[PDB]
Amino acid sequence: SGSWLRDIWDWICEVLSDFKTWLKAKLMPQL
Repeated sequence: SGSWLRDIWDWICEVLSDFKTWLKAKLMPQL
């Protein structure tokens, strides 16, 4: 109950943002 699982996710969500920027910046092997 409350936001115990949401609070811990908020911090993990920010750490995942930079990880996506590294993968989104590259990608497109041929296209």
